[PDB]
Amino acid sequence: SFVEMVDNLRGKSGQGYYVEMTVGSPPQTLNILVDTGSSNFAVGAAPHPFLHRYYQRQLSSTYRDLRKGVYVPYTQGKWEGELGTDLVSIPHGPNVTVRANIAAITESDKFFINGSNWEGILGLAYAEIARPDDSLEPFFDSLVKQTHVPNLFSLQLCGSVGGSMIIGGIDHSLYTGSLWYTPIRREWYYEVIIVRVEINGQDLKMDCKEYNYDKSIVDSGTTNLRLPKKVFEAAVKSIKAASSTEKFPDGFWLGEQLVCWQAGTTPWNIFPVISLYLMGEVTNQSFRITILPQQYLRPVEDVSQDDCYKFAISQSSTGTVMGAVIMEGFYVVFDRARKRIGFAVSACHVHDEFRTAAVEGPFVTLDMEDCGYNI
Ligand SMILES: CC(=O)N[C@@H](Cc1cc(F)cc(F)c1)[C@H](O)CNC1(c2cccc(-n3cccn3)c2)CCCCC1
Repeated sequence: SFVEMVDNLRGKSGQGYYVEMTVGSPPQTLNILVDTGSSNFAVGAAPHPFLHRYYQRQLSSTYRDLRKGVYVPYTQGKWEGELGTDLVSIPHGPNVTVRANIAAITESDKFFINGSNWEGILGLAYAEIARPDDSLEPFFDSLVKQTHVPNLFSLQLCGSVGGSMIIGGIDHSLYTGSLWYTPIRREWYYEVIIVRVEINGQDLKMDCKEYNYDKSIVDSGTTNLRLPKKVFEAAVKSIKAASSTEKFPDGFWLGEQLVCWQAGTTPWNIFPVISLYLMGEVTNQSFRITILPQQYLRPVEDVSQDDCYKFAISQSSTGTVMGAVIMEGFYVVFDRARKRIGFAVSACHVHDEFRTAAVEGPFVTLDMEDCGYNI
């Protein structure tokens, strides 16, 4: 009964997506941020100027202490706190209650965001990357272990944003066309292999190794599409040239300055589509997902009569991160059971008059695992 789970997510633009959760007995209600880019369940357990409420272990009859501290750094923010267990539930999700590890956050730096609305984080990636070590069963593993909930989940994230997390199944009412699956290369991050990249139908013609150096992952926790140095540079060059008719600051191409045009006069057609071809389920076979400018140019609210945008492709140097920006076009299936991620066109796709984000296959592509990086 997946309908009870549709629209169970909210967020502000750029500040990630959250699902309502309860902890303890009596139930305590938090907003938890939904992260496929880490493996730890953490909640704020102490005052903070950005926290509107928090978790008070004392008042939970079912708290149990593990007497271990923990520390977790993210790309920018970080937090430390104390590890206990407790009972946990998702009001707008499957009907079960599980005993799960919880990091009680005691102090924190650049983690909570002002007017964030979320109070904790739900790392949905794999034990291998759990902190402090991989013996700390991540929330979702516990759920699968303790219940009958199938080892599968899906995220439909949409363009004051919202979306849905379908726990334990796929909801056909949320996509169109065909699901295409790409193998999970290794169960740590949701790691995948990008085999070909085209901007406006022109191949970047790099060794496909450069697409997955040092990895390529699907990460709801990151907003942007983030590309290795070399790939980022070629991409930018090609987008500078497809839209050289207009001119911008340079902070812009670095995600610093905004750029502006008058309401409705936003010149979409001058920005190229990006196609990322992912490894397929069948030998020599791939598929593509095509990104619209509407995704890689996030809006920002001014501050007044102009529509204004940040460039949402940034540099990386820990590999390619398909952030929310990539994920917004698509219904994304995390088929843990079959070590694959499926992509279909989202029901809440965002519609240019002349061009459209697509999941398309099949393609032929040779020596595809020459594309994976090795240390
Ligand atoms: C923006 C941000 O940083 N998002 C957090 C989620 C997030 C969202 C947010 F809004 C504020 C935050 F502080 C953190 C997300 O996991 C980051 N995910 C990566 C990451 C980066 C740094 C550490 C870890 N990691 C931690 C444990 C295991 N791996 C993971 C995954 C590897 C590739 C780079 C991004």
